[PDB]
Amino acid sequence: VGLPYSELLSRFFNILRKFRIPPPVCLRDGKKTIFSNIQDIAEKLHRSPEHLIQYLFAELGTSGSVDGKRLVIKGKFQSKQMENVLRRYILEYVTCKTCKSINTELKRENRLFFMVCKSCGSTRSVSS
Amino acid sequence: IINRQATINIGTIGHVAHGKSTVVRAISGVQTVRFLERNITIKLGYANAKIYKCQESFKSDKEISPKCQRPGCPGRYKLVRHVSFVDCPGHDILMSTMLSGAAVMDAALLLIAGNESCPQPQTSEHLAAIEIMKLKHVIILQNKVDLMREESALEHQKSILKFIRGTIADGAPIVPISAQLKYNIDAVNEFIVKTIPVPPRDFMISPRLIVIRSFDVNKPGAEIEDLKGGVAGGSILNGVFKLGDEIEIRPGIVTKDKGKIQCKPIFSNIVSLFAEQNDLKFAVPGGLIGVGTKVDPTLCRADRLVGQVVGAKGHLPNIYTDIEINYFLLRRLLGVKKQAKVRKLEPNEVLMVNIGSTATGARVVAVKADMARLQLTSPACTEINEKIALSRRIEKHWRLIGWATIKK
Repeated sequence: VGLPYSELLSRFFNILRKFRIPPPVCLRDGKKTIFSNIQDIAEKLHRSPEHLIQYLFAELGTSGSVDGKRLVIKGKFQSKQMENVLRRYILEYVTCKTCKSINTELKRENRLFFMVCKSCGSTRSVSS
Repeated sequence: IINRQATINIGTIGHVAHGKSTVVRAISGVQTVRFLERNITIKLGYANAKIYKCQESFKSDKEISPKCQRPGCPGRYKLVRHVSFVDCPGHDILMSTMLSGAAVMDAALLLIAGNESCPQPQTSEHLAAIEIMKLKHVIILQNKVDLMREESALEHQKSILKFIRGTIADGAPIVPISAQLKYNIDAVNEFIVKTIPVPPRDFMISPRLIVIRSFDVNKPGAEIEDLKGGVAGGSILNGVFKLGDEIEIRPGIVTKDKGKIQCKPIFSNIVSLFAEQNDLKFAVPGGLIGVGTKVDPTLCRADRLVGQVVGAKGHLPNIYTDIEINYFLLRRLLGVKKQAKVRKLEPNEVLMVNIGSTATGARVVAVKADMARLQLTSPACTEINEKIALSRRIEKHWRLIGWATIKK
């Protein structure tokens, strides 16, 4: 069978919709992981600071309290692995495969997070 | 609004690490359970899906929620049908579950992706199995066309066409779909509705229930005065199940912890049935329905009730501790993108065997040309007939050899 396919392809084609990363000037501060440029990252990429903390928690067994701009989280971890983590967050955690859009906002629809983009309107499932 | 239950069964099969469960979820609604005590037991996908069409053509009509406010229609949708999706993994090792699904299924869904090699063995094997177990309704689906250019997809399609020529199944629709976009599901629904003629089920032949997953549905820290029975999540092959039946579990469990295997089967009684959202009395076959039986929460755990069968008092499912398998060997080992010839069997070595619905490790006793005898460690049974697929140790993870038949 090779007749109802071209139309579908056409339809697919029709429905189709880095400088934004801030330079991080941070050296490997020991004992406790401290970040002062985290606020800027939160601002520019448009995301809540608590989400980043949650992500960090998910990644590694660290204990710390939230401080309002510069965070106090226990752990002697490297400046390049944090960078890698940030890169990962920028990539396969947020953004979209079909469109490379900037503005993504937080909405909750059952209990786990389902992030939405403001440029068009499409839902994606992120957990891993 | 009072909603009807499932009568027609739809199954989805493909290849490992491609994504099937996710696709199923996208098609349906709420997230599946499988893949400490709850949810996980054996790899399967279960969720409720709704067939409510709005006619006031093309492709777009269907939606996720019952309240429809997406394309441009204010009112309700007309009554068509309801479905509960059952998903089986497309692994060269996990085959018993697929086989089980096959007998049950009324509609089939096949998946091929454009990121690996073109000539495929596992898919072919699956097709052969389908052909064998009296099935004709097959639907071909395309997995991922997101980073692809323009011509590669076309080439792939051409290759597929070339491949499917000398086969039994011909009446097949080809739809290219996405899993994560949450669009292009209405078209699929439409296809499911239109192209397939709906078959009815008969309740005269002897009833069978195949439990793949075991559950304990309670709050973590349940009180003694209010205790619910152990729910057995099983797919029904044939025979309508109603409230008030004496159920038995077949294969038997190792209770002494010298080692004996000969013991009586375990009997249990139904408390309540869990289907769709609201509670129902009767259970229509074709789907994975939670049968709440009087079984302990301690008994249902992880690697003991994998593929244990359920039947009414005084029945015909056969108990096995030692299994008879008649194997047909292929020319060469298939699955690699290096190729090796199939060697003759060697005594006393651990290999994984798949019959009925069970996926468990076994030991080799005797060496022959066509037949084999194997000793089982964890509970296993054979239903009516069904095919066999063997998986052997070659390199780290288990690999396929071919197909087999059961004489008993």
